[PDB]
Amino acid sequence: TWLFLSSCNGNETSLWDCKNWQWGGLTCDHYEEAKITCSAHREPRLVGGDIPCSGRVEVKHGDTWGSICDSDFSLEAASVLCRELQCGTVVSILGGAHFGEGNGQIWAEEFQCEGHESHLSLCPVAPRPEGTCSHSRDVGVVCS
Amino acid sequence: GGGRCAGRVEIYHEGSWGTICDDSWDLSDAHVVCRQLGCGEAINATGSAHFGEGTGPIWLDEMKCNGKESRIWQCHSHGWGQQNCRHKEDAGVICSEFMSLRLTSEASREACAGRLEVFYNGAWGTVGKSSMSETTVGVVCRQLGCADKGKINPASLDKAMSIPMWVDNVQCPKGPDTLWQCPSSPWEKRLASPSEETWITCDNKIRLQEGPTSCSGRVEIWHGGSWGTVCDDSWDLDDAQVVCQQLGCGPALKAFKEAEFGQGTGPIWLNEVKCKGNESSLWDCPARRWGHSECGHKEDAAVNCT
Amino acid sequence: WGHSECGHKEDAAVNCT
Ligand SMILES: *[C@@H]1O[C@H](CO)[C@@H](O)[C@H](O)[C@H]1NC(C)=O
Ligand SMILES: *[C@@H]1O[C@H](CO)[C@@H](O)[C@H](O)[C@H]1NC(C)=O
Ligand SMILES: *[C@@H]1O[C@H](CO)[C@@H](O)[C@H](O)[C@H]1NC(C)=O
Repeated sequence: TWLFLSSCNGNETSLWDCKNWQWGGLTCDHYEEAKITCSAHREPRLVGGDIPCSGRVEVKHGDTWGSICDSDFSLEAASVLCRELQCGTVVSILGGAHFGEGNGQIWAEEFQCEGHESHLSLCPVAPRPEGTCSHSRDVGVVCS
Repeated sequence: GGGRCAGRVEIYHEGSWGTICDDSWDLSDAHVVCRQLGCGEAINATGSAHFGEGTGPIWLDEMKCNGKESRIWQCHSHGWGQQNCRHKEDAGVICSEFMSLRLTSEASREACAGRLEVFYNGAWGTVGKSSMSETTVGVVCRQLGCADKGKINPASLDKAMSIPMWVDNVQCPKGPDTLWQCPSSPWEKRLASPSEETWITCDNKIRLQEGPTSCSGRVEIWHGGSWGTVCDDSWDLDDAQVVCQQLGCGPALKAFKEAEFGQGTGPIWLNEVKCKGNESSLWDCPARRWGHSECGHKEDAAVNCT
Repeated sequence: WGHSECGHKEDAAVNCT
């Protein structure tokens, strides 16, 4: 069973407010499976730095904030982060909880960015090779 | 891998070929691969793209086979397409029936004369002289890219070291390109006597044709599985001196040109030969690329040695 | 400088006297 939307203007509050949606009943072709990445898929922020463009990186993935491990965050990913946060260019990456330890969950996923991506949500992610990261190695970024 | 039982590992999935990462690639994973192909036991698990870089997806990574799985995709893995590797990390295998042949010589830089040894089950061993024909030696020389024919030399009685032998009674028909298709005795690890070791010499890659003596004639060289000639462009007395030396003829007396002894045949393998006259082999002289000649057989080079 | 194909899995280490 498939839902077809003929078109909404985009200012609607709900998908149900989009007009003329079709629920089931038409013989879908071979171009199935549309998939969205929203801006809240992964949201960076900098916490605990002296300036907003400096701090520990925390990313909300889903509804949970998590730290990124210093092993899992490249220069290209920091460039993407600094652009997305509109913080300019990456000035430095700092390991060893230089800005203090995070709290709670640390994401065990590596960002394989090319460095031109507008958002980390578009960056490929790889599973962490076997290893417990601790908050003593949470990565920090300073942008320009 | 030069045979059905060695090489880079490729998997067919969803209609496309893809590779496996060498991360955690161990002998148990290779053993699962080797068993799935019916290739027996794994002898060596090669990483680091030993067989060259692949193309396409890397399908599997962090392989953790228990070694009892009948198929590589039954092993525990991170799952299809979940990988952090690149094709520089493609895994490969070598199993125990991967067989290779060589001639080993202690006394000559001559790659085509020596004791006949085969690699099997992880080790080199001698071939038994029993029932070996000159046809079989010809097969060996072709398979090694040495020549069409060769001779079995008598073994040197002066060697006291016993070598492992793998096979004897090797009989090839006319036709086969590799010794493996030739019926023989079963694999048996025995100590060879020095007299049973097969030493062969393939004939020389160089011959003189149609000259009045065995040390005069048109220069022919064996390459690519055929005889071919040498162009007389730059052909000089130092080239003829080199030619004379590989045949064990004495000093070059004359370098002849313009196919004085008749035109040769097949490819003109070498053009613009520029030896210094002190090379061990005509193959060691600077020349144009092998088999690229603008010359005709009218320009076939000839020599007259002492 | 800074152009590498490696991952951190390939980080070099040493042990000297
Ligand atoms: C794997 O292959 C290389 C190829 O030269 C060989 O030398 C080596 O011994 C092999 N590994 C083992 C454990 O024998
Ligand atoms: C060199 O060639 C001549 C005639 O071309 C031949 O008679 C002679 O035997 C060769 N030289 C020697 C010293 O034998
Ligand atoms: C080399 O490293 C080992 C552990 O990898 C360590 O125990 C050892 O002390 C180092 N070598 C020496 C000679 O001390």
